[PDB]
Order: sequence, then structure tokens, then C-alpha cells
Amino acid sequence: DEDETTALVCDNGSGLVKAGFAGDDAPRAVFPSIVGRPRHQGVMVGMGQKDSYVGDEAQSKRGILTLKYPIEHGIITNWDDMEKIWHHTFYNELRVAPEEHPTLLTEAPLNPKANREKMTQIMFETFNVPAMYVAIQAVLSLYASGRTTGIVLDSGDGVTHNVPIYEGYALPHAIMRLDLAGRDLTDYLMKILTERGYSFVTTAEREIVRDIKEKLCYVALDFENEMATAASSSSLEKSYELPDGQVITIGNERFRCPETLFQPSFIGMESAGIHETTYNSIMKCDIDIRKDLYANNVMSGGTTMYPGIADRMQKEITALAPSTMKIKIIAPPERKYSVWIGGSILASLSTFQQMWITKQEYDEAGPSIVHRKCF
Amino acid sequence: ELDRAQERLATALQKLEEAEKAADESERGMKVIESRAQKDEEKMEIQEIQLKEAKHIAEDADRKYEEV
Amino acid sequence: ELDRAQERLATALQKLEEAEKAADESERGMKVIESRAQKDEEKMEIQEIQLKEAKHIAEDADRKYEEV
Amino acid sequence: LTFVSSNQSPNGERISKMLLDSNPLLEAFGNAKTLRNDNSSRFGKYMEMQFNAVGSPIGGKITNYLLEKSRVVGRTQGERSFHIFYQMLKGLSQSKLDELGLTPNAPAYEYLKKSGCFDVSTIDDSGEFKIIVKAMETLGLKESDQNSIWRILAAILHIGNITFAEAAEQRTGTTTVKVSDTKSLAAAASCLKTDQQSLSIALCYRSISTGVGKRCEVISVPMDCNQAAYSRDALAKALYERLFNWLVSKINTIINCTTEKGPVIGILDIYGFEVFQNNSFEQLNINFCNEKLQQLFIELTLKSEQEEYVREGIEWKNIEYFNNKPICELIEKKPIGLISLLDEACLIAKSTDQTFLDSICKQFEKNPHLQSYVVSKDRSIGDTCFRLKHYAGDVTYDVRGFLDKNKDTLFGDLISSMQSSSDPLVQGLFPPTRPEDSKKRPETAGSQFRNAMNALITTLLACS
Ligand SMILES: Nc1ncnc2c1ncn2[C@@H]1O[C@H](COP(=O)(O)OP(=O)(O)O)[C@@H](O)[C@H]1O
Ligand SMILES: [Ca+2]
Repeated sequence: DEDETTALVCDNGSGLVKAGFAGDDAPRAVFPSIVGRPRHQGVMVGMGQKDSYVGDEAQSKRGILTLKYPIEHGIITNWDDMEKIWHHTFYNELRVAPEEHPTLLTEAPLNPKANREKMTQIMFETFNVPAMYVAIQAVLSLYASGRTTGIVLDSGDGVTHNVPIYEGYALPHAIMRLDLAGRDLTDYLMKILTERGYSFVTTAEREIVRDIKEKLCYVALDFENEMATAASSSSLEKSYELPDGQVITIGNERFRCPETLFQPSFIGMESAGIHETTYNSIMKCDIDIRKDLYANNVMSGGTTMYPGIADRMQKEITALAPSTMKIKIIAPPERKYSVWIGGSILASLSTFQQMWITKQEYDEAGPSIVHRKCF
Repeated sequence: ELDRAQERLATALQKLEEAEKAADESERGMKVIESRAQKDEEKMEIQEIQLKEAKHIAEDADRKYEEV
Repeated sequence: ELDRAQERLATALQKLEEAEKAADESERGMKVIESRAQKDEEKMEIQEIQLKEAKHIAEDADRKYEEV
Repeated sequence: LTFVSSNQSPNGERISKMLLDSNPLLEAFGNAKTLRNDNSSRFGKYMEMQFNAVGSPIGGKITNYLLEKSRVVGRTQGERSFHIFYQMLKGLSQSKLDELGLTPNAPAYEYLKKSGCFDVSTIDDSGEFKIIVKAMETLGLKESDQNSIWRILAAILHIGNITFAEAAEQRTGTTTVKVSDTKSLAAAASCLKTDQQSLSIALCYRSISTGVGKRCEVISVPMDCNQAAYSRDALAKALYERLFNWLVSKINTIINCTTEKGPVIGILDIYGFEVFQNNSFEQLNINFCNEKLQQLFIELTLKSEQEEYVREGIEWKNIEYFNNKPICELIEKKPIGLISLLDEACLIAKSTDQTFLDSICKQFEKNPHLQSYVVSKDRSIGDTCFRLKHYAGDVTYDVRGFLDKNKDTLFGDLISSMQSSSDPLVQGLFPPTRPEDSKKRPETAGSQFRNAMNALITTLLACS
């Protein structure tokens, strides 16, 4: 546009595909990372079904679709279907050719080595990308919120990651990975829903569970005191008319499921709560470096949007943590797009040149170019 | 009479849509504020304890100073 | 068809009153909560000011103690 | 040009008088008193003279680059902003000042308080106002039109006088923004005639949704103080840039000739060379403009003209000419560069100006034309300053400002709520969407400045 040339920003997860044009502050066309076929055989003739039904077109009509998700936190059940997800991204919504503008993707911390080389194969050899990089999830948001000294816990629907990044990344481990977010809460509901004459059976309607979840479901401050309150039918049940037509008086259902977050013992996992793992990462660093970590805590992700998420942390942390200085948690009121706001940062930096992979660089160091320069 | 009823029905549904829309925005406004009120209430109670603790520790420090 | 039109007019006119009624009650509930929310917000701030003072006084007493 | 051109037309010798009477006119707009030089204008203007089919002027348009838009609210002690403002406050009657919403009390305001100076013995205030009116009336701005314009300016003054206080919303030491001096922020919404509260719900708090359709404003984020004062400035400063452009352009609408068309010729005019015993951020950007002016000649009187040697068919042999000094150009364009690393440090929100300095030394201190107190042992350089070479000398800059002085970018999340109103003043601040300058609206500063400087170059490598 008579400014520069070849530039773009993108970001994908287990919820939405955040992307936009060149030099933007906020996304432009986010869409669900879904994709399925036809369990209904799509009037076979009222088109040769194909196109699994990805994008707004897919999210619109769920019934015909057997929504089979490709990338469940880390593991990619299949790469063949990924081919026609990015074919919908750059060409339909972004309206730009990938054989021109760079690309800034996100990296699920500690992702299988074999996956990186596989992805690069899809871009460089097929979609011809002469410049691109895959930054590491959390570290991005750090520079956006305006923090240089804090501990980041960025996670939404993908995977939980405790990234103590306030003066260095890639160093002692002090990081954790937990497959317990988003889809885990989306699949657990139908189970407990059975006791209330409800059952979102198939995957298509399972996706709706998440929709209603993010508009009412809240977290209990103390399950004990709210157990006796159950008698008082006022703060619990609330009339929610299902778009089709079937009221669901969610009440105790709201604060029962989220309890699993702090208590992973409800789904057969010894994984400690997100406030225990926090200790595990802090106890590794030096002794004279905790007082500043407690001062500011970066809690990001769409998972940190439900009522009663930050106040609970300040109750459990103080217990098994030093009690002398003040403790404050920085949870950006809109901390979901924290990664994208940070993506816009690195997207406009020139120092970033010493990170991405140039067309020729791949052929000069084989497929291992990724893990030979990056880390 | 049918034509007259149809005319009244057309404007009736229009007013109905407007009424429901106003109620939908009103119930939402009351909802979000109610949630904020609860968040403020919890923040008020937790600080109410800190305030007392901050006062007692001050009085204790004074008594401690009187002894020495 | 007239019977159907009249029937729809009845349920529409009634639902219209209910929708308007709910809009008023929802706004009514919004107002009473909004007022309390503002009162709490104000009260909370006044305590925070006292909270700081209480701490500074407590610390001052400690520093004054160390001297003696 | 004239005489050699043509004559006859009685409307030709008359317009030859108004353009000569434009000297006192141009001596008010562009010119502004500095600490040292009195007639030290400060702007990047490129005036275009249009002509007719016989060879005489008909009109023209005006173009300006990125404005030193901080001049209105912030400046060095002793200096002053544009004259047109101060000459208005002391030229009108208290009766009219009340209509504007002004009170007889300079310290009461903020923008004027930050300076700490109003009445000056040298310049006469009441005597200039009547002269300004003549200038406006002589051109084509009757009192009826003047009043219509003052409402727009007076509106900005209301939205200007609001440096919000500490908002005890947080818990520990940090804080957000909230109004304590309400009547001031109320004045901002007074001219707008909208819910005073609702106004601050969309501004101080950043709302974003988007996806599928396009955006839904209501849920938002109480930003920190740095980003708070940032939007405060970005807002109060952008409105003036749009105003000036629309001010000079809408004036031409009356002056411009409709009787006939013709070609176009451009003319350049810019600030002057000033050097204090001290320096600051503003000195860097001004000197940067000169770096282009020097490069301009090099690209023209040294390069373009040199190509004319072989075009005229002359036995020419390449003679050694001093390098194209690309050490000061390549060092600030392609990846790994000054302005390239400048945007790198600025976007690291937490990183202050002090830290930015260290980001330069490590990347360079080897490429010619850059030194410091660490490498170059020279006591003249402070511990919080740095050395930079230009043409033939040395200049040591300060670090004060930079941050809020540079970025200044303004997003469309603060404009949408305002341009949705219904008033020739409110929406008037935002002319009929995109005055031939948009393409893509939301871009983090850095690039935005490049446009003002790139649009300048692109139109130089294609003309005589
Ligand atoms: N305000 C909100 N309240 C509750 N859930 C939200 C909110 N905003 C976004 N979400 C949810 O957060 C998820 C996306 O979070 P994100 O951190 O981007 O996930 P991922 O990185 O795993 O793709 C989606 O399930 C979305 O519905
Ligand atoms: Ca992810």
C-alpha cells in the first residue's frame, strides 16, 4: 500500500485462528479451527460433499458435520486434513498469497521434534514461504502487557504452560505442560449432564457446550459454604432458553465442573493444581528472586475470564508461599488476545530477522535447519 | 377485518421485537453489574480483614515500643 | 385465517406487555444494585487509604523501635 | 515568472498582490517563537502552485508531514506554542469567552500551566488579534464563518484540559484512570452533548471483540497509566493534524479557481538549523529531516544532474565523487538499522528510553558515525547521553521524552464511538472518511512516520 512490502500476522490454537493483515493491533478474521465431513452424505449431488465444512460455513451448520478436531493439545491426530485448513486461511479470509508475505505462527511449548520438520515441509516445499518463524506461545504476551520482570501462565483451550519468563527463556526447566483445558471441560459436561435428563451426545453439539459455558458458568470460592446455599434456590438456577427450545436451569452445574481445574483428582490425574505447579517452578530458581515474582503474576488466556479466577489464586498461593511482601496478580481484563498483541510486536521488529528462516537457509542446512538455528 | 387484523399484527410484532430487545439489554446490564457487585463485595471483605490486621499490628508495635 | 390472526394478536399483545414488564423490572433491579455497587466502591477506596496509613504507622513504629 | 508570463487580465495583476500580501499571513501560521530564534517556523510544508492554459497561477493545495503535535501541551520552559492561540484568548471579550467555556484564569488550565508564562512585554496581544481578523477577512473568512470554526477549536480545548488524577482502583501501588475534576471532563462531553460517563467507558477502557462479522464494543480493559496518558495525547493531538489539513484545504475551496485548469509546480519550506548548548529528542528528528535534505541534493545536484551529462551527448568520464553516504541510510531502512531497532525498543513497552540507548551501542559502535562515552573517551558526553555525527561536527542528544513523544499512534477503537454522533462539529472533526490518506488505518506508529517521509521521497524520484 505504498508503505512497505510483504507482511502479515497470524496465530492459531484450540479455539480460534487469530489472524489479520499487515501491521495490525488486533485480529481481523478469527474462525474456529474445526473440520469434518458428512455423517448425512451431503445430498451427495447437492454438491460432491468434500470441503469437510471448515470456517464460518462449518460453524454455521453443525448438524451435517461430524466435527473431528485435528490438533488436540500437542498431538495431531492427522496432518492430511490440515492441508485444507490453511488453504482456507490465506486465500479466503486473509485474501493474500502465501508466496509473498511472511508468516508468524505460534509454537506449543515442547512440541515433538518430528512435527516442526513436517510443518516446514508444507510451507516451503508446497506453499513456498521465503520467510517465516514459529515463536513460542507465552514469551510473546510478555512484551505486550508491558512487563519485563513477571511469571507467565498462558493457556486457553490448548495446553497449560507455566512459563517463568521475567529475565530469561530456555534455561532451567521450571516449566510444565498439562493437557487439561478447553476441550477437557467441553467433554466432561455431557457426562455429569446425564443426571439431569440432558446429554449432548455427539461432537457437533458438544461444541455448543463451550458456547453456553463462557456466558454463565462460574467458579466457587468455597464449595463447603456454597453447599448449604444450594437450598436457597436464588443464586443457583437460572433460566437459559436453548436457541432451539429446551430450558436448562444451570445452577450447581456452574461451579461443579470448574472445580476440576484446581482439583485434577476428579479425572484420574495426579497432576497438581495450577497453584502447586507454580511452586514447583519457583522453588527451582534462586532464593533471592521470589519477592519480585509475587509482586506481579501474568495470568493470560481465555480460561482466565470466568468469574472467580484471580481472587481464588490469591487465597491458595499465600498459604504455601512466603508471607511478608505484597502479592498482586496481573490478569489483563482481556487476557485472551495477549498473545496476538505480542504477536503484533515481534511482527514489526527488525531484530526478528535473526530468528526466522529464509528460503535458501532451508536448502543449505537440510530439514534440520529449524533445530539447528532456533531453539 | 382480516386486512385490518393483519395490519395490527404487523405493527404488534414490531413492537414485540423492540420490547424483547430492550429487555434483553436490560437483563444483561443488571447481570454484568451484579457480577461486579459480588466481585467488589468479596474484595471488600478480604480487605476488611487486612484493615483490622493492619490496625492491630500497629497497636501491637506501639505496645512493643512502650515495653522497650 | 382471521381466527389465526386474532389468535396471534392475543399472544403477541400479551407477550408485549410481559416483555415491557420484564424490561422495567430488570432495569429496576439494575438500579438498586448499581447504587449499592457505587456505595461499596466508594467505601472500599476509603478503607484502602486507611489501610496504607495503618501500615505506614505500623512500619514507622517498627523503625522507631529499632532505634530504641 | 510573471511579466515573462503574460498580462492583460485585470484578475492577474490583482492575484499578484494577494500572494505578496500572504507574507504577513504565512508569518502567523507556520512561524512560532523559539527559545533562541524568534521567527523559527516548525513544519514540513510542500506547497503546490497550480496554473492555467496561458501560463499563470490559478490556485494550489498544501501538504504537511508528521506534526510536532506535542507543541500544544508540552515544551521547554520559556518557549511558546503557536501564536494564533495566545492571540485569541486576550483578544476576545469575557462574554464570548464564556460561550466558548473559558474562564478568566490561566493557571486554572493545565496545557497553559505546564508552560508557566503568558503575558509578554515584547509582543502585543490585543493589537495582533484585530490584524488576524483582517487576514482572515481579506482572504475569505467572514466572522460568520470564523464563529463556526471557533466552535470546533473551542471543543478541542474542552477535550484538552483534562489531565486525569490518580484513580485508586487497584490494590497495591499501581493504578488506573478516573475523573476527579469532573467539570473539566464534563466540558469535553458538553460540546459533544453525550453521556459523560459512557464517553469514558470506550476511551480509557479499550474494547475489542471482532471475529466473523466485525467487532462489538462494550467489554474493555482498564489500561495502565503509561498507555492511559498515551491515548490521552494520541487523541488530543491527532484531532489537530486533521484540523490543520482540513483548515488549509477548505480555505482553498474558496480561493481555488474553477474557471480553468492547468499544470502544477511544487515549492518546499521547512524549519531552520538550531543548536543549543543542550539537546533533546526533538533535535534528533529535526536533524533527521536535514539528513534527507542533504541526501536530496546528493540525489539531484550530484546524481540526477550528473546523468544529464551523458544525456546531452558529452564526452564524459566518471570522476570520483564523495560516497553516497549510505552508512547513514542503510543503517536506518532495511532490517538491522537505527529506526529499525528504534521501533524494536519502543514496542518493548516496559523498556524505557535509557534502555533503548544500550540497544544501539551493542548493535553498532563499529559502523561509522556513532560514538558514546563508553567507547569514545570524551568527558563531554554524559552518562545518560550519546554521540552522533552528521555532516561536519558533533551533537550530543538527551533521552528525555522519546517514548510518548514518538509513538503517538491512535487506533480506531477511540474514534468509532465519537464519529457515530450527529453534529457538524463532532463528526466534523473527522472529515468525510479518509482525505486521500488511509489505505490501512491501524498501524503501530513507527511505520506511520515512515509514510510521511516515504511519500516525500517517492514524489522526488520522478520530477525535474
Ligand atoms: N470472555 C470470555 N469468557 C469465557 N471464555 C472466553 C472468553 N473469551 C474467550 N473465551 C474462550 O477462550 C477460548 C480461546 O482461548 P485461547 O487462550 O485463545 O485458546 P487456545 O490458545 O487454546 O487456542 C475459546 O474457547 C473461547 O470461547
Ligand atoms: Ca495454543
